Amino acid sequence: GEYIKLKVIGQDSSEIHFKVKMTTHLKKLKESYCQRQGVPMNSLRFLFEGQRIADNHTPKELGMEEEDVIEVYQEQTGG
Amino acid sequence: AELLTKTLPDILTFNLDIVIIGINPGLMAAYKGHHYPGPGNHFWKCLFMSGLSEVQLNHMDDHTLPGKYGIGFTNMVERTTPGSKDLSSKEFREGGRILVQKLQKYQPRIAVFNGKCIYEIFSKEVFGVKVKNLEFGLQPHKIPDTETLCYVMPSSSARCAQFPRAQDKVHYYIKLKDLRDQLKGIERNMDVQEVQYTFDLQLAQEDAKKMAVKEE
Ligand SMILES: [Cl-]
Ligand SMILES: [Cl-]
Ligand SMILES: [Cl-]
Ligand SMILES: [Mg+2]
Ligand SMILES: [Mg+2]
Ligand SMILES: [Mg+2]
Ligand SMILES: [Mg+2]
Ligand SMILES: [Mg+2]
Ligand code: NA
Repeated sequence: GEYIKLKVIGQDSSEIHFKVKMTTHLKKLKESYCQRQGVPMNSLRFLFEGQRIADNHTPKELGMEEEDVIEVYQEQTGG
Repeated sequence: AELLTKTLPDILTFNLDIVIIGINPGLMAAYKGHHYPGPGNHFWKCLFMSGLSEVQLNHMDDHTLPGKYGIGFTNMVERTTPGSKDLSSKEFREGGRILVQKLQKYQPRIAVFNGKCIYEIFSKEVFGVKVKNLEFGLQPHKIPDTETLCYVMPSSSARCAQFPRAQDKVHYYIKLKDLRDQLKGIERNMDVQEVQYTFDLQLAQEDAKKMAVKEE
């Protein structure tokens, strides 16, 4: 299928680009992100233009396109 | 024995996919007799964060890497000593000969250089070439007379100025894993693929400092 490049921005201004398949559950993205960042899956929430991303949302379902940005926030105060 | 006389037994075998190569044994590594003992090093954290290891391991697990992960360890120079980035040309050159000899014997799929510094030294003393515009990742040259690839990653030592935290370096461990899988024909889940990592240096340094202050 087709893929798009998404930019995931954290509160430390770190920006991580991922090539993602349009029809895949973003659970994989969130999981990949949390592990590479070294934090629990439940310690972060991922937002796409105001909408929180569910594990079973896909880029196509959310209307995401090339270069779109996903913002990540902590569920709890600084470590 | 006094610390500067100690050496660090390498961990090598045949059929390895990866051999982590540093300049020489770090002080804590030589002291404890294990590779990359933290907290002044990000190797073990990056190893888990990139998915190269199934669980979070530490230096005391180094012996299990060949068998369970196809990963081994050695260094350019066996002599322990700080300021190893500026050892003599002759010591580096001789260490390089010995290193290439071991690589030609064990034939690991990928020689992974822990930092641009060591690869620059290796290229100069082994290839006889001062590399220009050295990039991280895969290099075009193989270990002399072998099919062993050369892969360069950011130094795992916490002293690395360009990348303050483990998360600022893990990107290349992830890319190394992707390459490794490719070589072994391991099915790669192309649904998600990390292609780039950029960050704010100053906020990273400050973050690294804070976490370092938090006593567990
Ligand atoms: Cl000493
Ligand atoms: Cl450790
Ligand atoms: Cl480096
Ligand atoms: Mg869909
Ligand atoms: Mg579905
Ligand atoms: Mg739009
Ligand atoms: Mg090593
Ligand atoms: Mg990184
Ligand atoms: Na969810």
